[PDB]
Amino acid sequence: DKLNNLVLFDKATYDKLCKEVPNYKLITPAVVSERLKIRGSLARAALQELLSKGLIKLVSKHRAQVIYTRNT
Amino acid sequence: AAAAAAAAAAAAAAAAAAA
Amino acid sequence: QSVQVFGRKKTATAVAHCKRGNGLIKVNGRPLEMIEPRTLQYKLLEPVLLLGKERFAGVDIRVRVKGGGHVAQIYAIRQSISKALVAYYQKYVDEASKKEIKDILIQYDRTLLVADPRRCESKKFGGPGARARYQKSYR
Amino acid sequence: PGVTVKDVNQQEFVRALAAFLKKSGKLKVPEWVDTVKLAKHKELAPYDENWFYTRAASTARHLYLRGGAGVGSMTKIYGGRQRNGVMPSHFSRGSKSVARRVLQALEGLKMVEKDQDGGRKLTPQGQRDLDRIAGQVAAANKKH
Amino acid sequence: FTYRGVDLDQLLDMSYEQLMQLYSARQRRRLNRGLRRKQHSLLKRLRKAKKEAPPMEKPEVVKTHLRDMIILPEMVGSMVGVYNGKTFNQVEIKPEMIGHYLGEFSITYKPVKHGRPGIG
Amino acid sequence: DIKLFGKWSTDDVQINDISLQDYIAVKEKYAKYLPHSAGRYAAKRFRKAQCPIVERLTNSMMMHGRNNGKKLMTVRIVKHAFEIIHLLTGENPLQVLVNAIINSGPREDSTRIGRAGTVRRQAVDVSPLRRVNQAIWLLCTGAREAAFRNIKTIAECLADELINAAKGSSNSYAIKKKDELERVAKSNR
Amino acid sequence: KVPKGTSSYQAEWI
Amino acid sequence: LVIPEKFQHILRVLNTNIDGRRKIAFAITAIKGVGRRYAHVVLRKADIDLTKRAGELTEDEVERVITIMQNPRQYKIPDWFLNRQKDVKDGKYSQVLANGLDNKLREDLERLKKIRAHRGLRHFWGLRVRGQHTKTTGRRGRT
Amino acid sequence: LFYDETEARKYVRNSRMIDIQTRMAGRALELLYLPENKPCYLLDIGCGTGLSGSYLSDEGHYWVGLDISPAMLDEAVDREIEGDLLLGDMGQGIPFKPGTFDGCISISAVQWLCNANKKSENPAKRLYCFFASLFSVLVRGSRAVLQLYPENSEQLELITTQATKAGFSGGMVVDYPNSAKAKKFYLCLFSG
RNA sequence: CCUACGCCGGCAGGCGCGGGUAACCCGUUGAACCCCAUUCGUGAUGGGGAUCGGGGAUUGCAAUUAUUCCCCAUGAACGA
Repeated sequence: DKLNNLVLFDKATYDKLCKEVPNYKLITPAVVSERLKIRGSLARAALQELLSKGLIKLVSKHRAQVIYTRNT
Repeated sequence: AAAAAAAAAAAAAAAAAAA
Repeated sequence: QSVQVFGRKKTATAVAHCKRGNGLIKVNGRPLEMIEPRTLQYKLLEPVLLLGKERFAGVDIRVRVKGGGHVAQIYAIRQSISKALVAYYQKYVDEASKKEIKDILIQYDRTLLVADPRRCESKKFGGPGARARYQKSYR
Repeated sequence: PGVTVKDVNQQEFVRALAAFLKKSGKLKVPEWVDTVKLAKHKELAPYDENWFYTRAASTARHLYLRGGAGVGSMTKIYGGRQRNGVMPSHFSRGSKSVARRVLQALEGLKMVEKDQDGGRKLTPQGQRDLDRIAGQVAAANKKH
Repeated sequence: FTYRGVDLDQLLDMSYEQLMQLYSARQRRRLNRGLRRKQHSLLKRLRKAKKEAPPMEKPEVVKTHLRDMIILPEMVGSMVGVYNGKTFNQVEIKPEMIGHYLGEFSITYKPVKHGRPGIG
Repeated sequence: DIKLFGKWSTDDVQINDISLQDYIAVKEKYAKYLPHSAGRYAAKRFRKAQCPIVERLTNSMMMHGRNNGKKLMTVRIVKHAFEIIHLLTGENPLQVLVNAIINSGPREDSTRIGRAGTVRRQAVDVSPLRRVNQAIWLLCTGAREAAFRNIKTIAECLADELINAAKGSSNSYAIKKKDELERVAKSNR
Repeated sequence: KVPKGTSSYQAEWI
Repeated sequence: LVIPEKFQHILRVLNTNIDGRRKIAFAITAIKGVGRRYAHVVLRKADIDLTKRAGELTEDEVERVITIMQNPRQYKIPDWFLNRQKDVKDGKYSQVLANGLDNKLREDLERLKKIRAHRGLRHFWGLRVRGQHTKTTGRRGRT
Repeated sequence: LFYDETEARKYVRNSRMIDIQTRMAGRALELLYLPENKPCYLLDIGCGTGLSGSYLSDEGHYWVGLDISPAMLDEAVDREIEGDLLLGDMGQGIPFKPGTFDGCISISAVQWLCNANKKSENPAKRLYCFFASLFSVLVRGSRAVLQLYPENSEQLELITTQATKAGFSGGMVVDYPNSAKAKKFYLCLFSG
């Protein structure tokens, strides 16, 4: 049925997005979007924030596919 | 030289078209 | 002191003018990274990455491109650069290293130095193009 | 080794030339900047609040790429794919008045010169400026 | 009644030049093109038929072919037969139709009200 | 030397099945920088056995109607998919691709033999080249129908289905249809 | 409420 | 982004429930009488960044949006983005929104019924108006 | 196996499928002279999601539906049917006592008896098993009307021959037969 | 009548000014997809734009049964 994913952050949503993301082996806005009920716009802006957090490596960067990677 | 090169290229193109 | 050759796909013509130079590769005044179908850059980089840039040491390579589409022009530039280096080493250097680089290119891919045998052909009357024809109805 | 505008990534050059026209600040800006599309063959408004600036930059650069192109040729460059509803798409051209008055506004900065040849081309001031900013983005390329 | 912020006495006292901004695109278009002599003569017959009527009475209906006539507001109050191929339909020109044609008031065909298929 | 996409290695790649060992050409002189070859390979018979494997995964991915000339979207989907597999595993993803094609093609196949009205099938052996092509078509189809309506990019879908079939999941549509034809093979015989 | 002017034609459109 | 704490999960602008979590440049389109281009040329003069959503706003932004939205000439939304250019009554270049939109559609239909024109009887009967080729159509919605 | 949940849903929710199945079911009922103008008890054979069975309910009939597909039956569950739905392979037989039903109807289903995939009896055996049991479970003078899609004339002749050997008499009605896009074959039979 | 160029039109279009009775002038026939960034984030949603209400401009003796084009607003069906 409805894939009305969460448009903005929440308490526990950010408690997983600041925390669980650098332990994935693969950080993709579709994957982060898909596991925690988040729109790809929201996860896309959040992953550019994770560039601004400096935790997470940026490997690939394209039009619609921007690949992030957990560090070490 | 550049002009000459350009001319040559044009000629080649023409030839190709003919072919 | 100069060699003047070309490369030809469907409509794309690539005029190559090479001589003794500095390693200069201009494609109507732009490098081999500044062509927007950029993934095919690697195909566009196949004359350098297969042969090594040390063999492109002192050669001026001017490229002037006509007609075609973007992918056809990329394969035409690839074509013309490979034929230009081979024709330069044949006319001005030995037969042996030219033959060797010919054997490096062809056994990788023959399409690098030979032309393509087919084009968007003309039409014999009776349809949209040459092969498929118009459609009808029954009953 | 006088650097060439053609020897740079062109869209990073467009973004930097937009920033250069933003830092200049002097230009006769029209009033339909916040109203219009580029032409009939698009649907929605542009998201850029400075879309006039970056289009002026790209228009100056397309004048740099060839001289002998009038407003109708500037209309013809900025074309695209009109979707005719359920009827199939076609090529549709730019807007005359907007591209004409972009050329007019940059003509105000002595960067666009009318010739005897009917069209409009770049000024020698213009090619000096574009080669300066070309060296700026060339140092932004081969030294970054 | 009011049209475009202008009243009926205001319209009927307004000149022929100033009408030509108060209309639709096609209507200002045609009034720019300028009317024909046939429609001038039809408006003249309308003047004669609207004037000679008794003051209690509505004017005598004038029948006409010209479906492509702009309904001028000067025609309001008359009765006009409009020819749709077969039958002059007699319309009282009310002031609500000053921006339309006569041709829409005599509806030309008969509405399709289906039957049933036989051998299809 | 020659590495895929500038970086990816091919000399580590190993074939398991001898029965499919020649009909995938990846190892030594069929490694190229890009899948975009743009030469003829359907010239005559079996000349699409000596074309590269990633070129086959590319050219069998513009399959659907609206994508039917847009090969550059396909090669960036291939590039993003190899990068996603290289993140989720760490190994050379070409080994994952070879292990996915090997573990997915059918082994017996049913063919209607009789007349037009005698559907009395007979489960026969699978040709190796058709095993290759059936495997590639199943992997592309699992990438298609699991990426019709989702948030996932089709590169992610292809990469995850290639992972799941490389390990033989119950999740891969390709392994599901392989098991289906292998179970139909049990029935017709 | 058929008008006194018009025919049965437009009245069948009514 | 951030977590905006004044987030109305329901908006109510001009008798319309608006899904306030939607993008601001696409949630104003949800009411009748405002499309996509029009709300954009509103927001370019309503001085709100497109990056935000529709539930991230201040009511001061809401009241200046509705202020510009009911006063379209005074805030440089000139006379071609308007829903109605020249009305039958006043000819006033003016935007018309949802309740008044259905009201003025009903007004024009009642007028053309009262006019006894070629359009008005079509609109009373609920048929095609622009002269269509119905030799194969007229399928869904006819009984 | 042929259907799944996705495909059963897409078939039953398609408006074009609904309209054609409804037209053919109403045509089959018109050809069914035994329920036509009569109350009756019915067996719907290859009932699917109950698109044919709903239209039996419209004329006041009580019915049992047989289908081999779980997903077609599961989609039928949510459609407020009044008939009894049974998961069953028609080629193994009709599992009711002698003389149970006034009539039987089948829309778009019996051509599957020419298919040899599901089971390891010959289609010829399953076809005989279907018609012989179908004759038995029907009352005396009962009727069977089957709309079906034959691949060729040999399939039509085989179906006719098996029905004939089982004790049925009647014939074939072919509606619109000059359009092989829109033509429809109806088998119209009666028992002894 | 094919147009270039300039001026005036938020968009369709006007006004002035040449070449071209023609591989020349339009013409280097400067296109679309494609690409690179932005936004959207799987729902009838910004997909689909039908179905209409206001206007605006051309074509023409003549646009009313919408000629065509443009600008708002309307947003049904459609889940392969």
